[PDB]
Amino acid sequence: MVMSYFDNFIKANQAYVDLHGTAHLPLKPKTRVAIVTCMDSRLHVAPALGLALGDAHILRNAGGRVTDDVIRSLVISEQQLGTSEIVVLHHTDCGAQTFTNAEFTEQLKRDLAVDAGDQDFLPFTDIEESVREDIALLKNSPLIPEDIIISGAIYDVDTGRVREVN
Amino acid sequence: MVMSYFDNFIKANQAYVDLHGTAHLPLKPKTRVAIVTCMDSRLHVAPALGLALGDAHILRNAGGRVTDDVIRSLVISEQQLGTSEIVVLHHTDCGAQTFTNAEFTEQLKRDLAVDAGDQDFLPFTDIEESVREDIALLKNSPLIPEDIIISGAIYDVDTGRVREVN
Ligand SMILES: [Mg+2]
Ligand SMILES: [Mg+2]
Ligand SMILES: [Zn+2]
Ligand SMILES: [Zn+2]
Repeated sequence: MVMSYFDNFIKANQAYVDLHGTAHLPLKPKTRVAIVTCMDSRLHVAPALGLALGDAHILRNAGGRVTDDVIRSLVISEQQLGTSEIVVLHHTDCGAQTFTNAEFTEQLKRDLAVDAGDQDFLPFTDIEESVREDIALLKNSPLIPEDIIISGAIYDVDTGRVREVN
Repeated sequence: MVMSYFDNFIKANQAYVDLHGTAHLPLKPKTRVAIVTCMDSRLHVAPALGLALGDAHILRNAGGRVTDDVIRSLVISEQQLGTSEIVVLHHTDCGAQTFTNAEFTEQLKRDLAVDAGDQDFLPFTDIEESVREDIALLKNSPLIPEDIIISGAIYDVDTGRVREVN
């Protein structure tokens, strides 16, 4: 077997263990916030938002889109883990703006021999509108209560800035 | 006073803008890895694994479980954005250990007056078995090519340590 970047991460983790020492924080996030954002490698959510360890739940998927898994995860965050505020954070230069479902599902048929023509990969073109659509999906879900403040924002991957949309 | 904790994140972000400066990184992660892990507020993935900005996609949900949205997001990460390695990272003291689906269904009747008895919240008991179950869901998906490198691991929230699971 050939080593990969996982082995690099295991080695690098030793330094973090030495800094972290032995210290327990509560399962319930201190700020009562859950953030929904993209997986993008150029977004490190804690320094961008000023999070201390234990401050907020961080949910991440392709595009920061609201899905059944995001709602599942938020109902656990809120009803089991005490959170009561949501931030939907999309970002500039997102991979979701680089394909359409039709073009991507043709590519998958060619490359993987799978027909995913009926599956929605959740692309978008207008970042602000994508944030407003995902906030509406949360507000229309009966699993997300009404006394939950939901904010929308955009992270600029070139500058580090977070700016409100919703 | 501010209206929500989001407003404190916006204020804290000004120091991060000053540090970040203006700098573009590629969409394709430098290490070609996607990490799948839990939303837990006590896991800051970049310092734990030594990631620089731009190094790895980070997918997070409740428990770090493989779902339809995780596969959607990994197919985008791999087939559109060039990753070729996955790390499945669960952790100690996870909220997914604190309920069974029947117990959480009863809690949601109390908390929301909604009946979610048909929905699978994906809890687990044994943490290594939960990593192995998630890796087998990836290996059995025709949407994740057989040549993708997959490893499993557990993060100890009290010590900072990541250890490999086989
Ligand atoms: Mg517009
Ligand atoms: Mg993260
Ligand atoms: Zn993105
Ligand atoms: Zn967890």
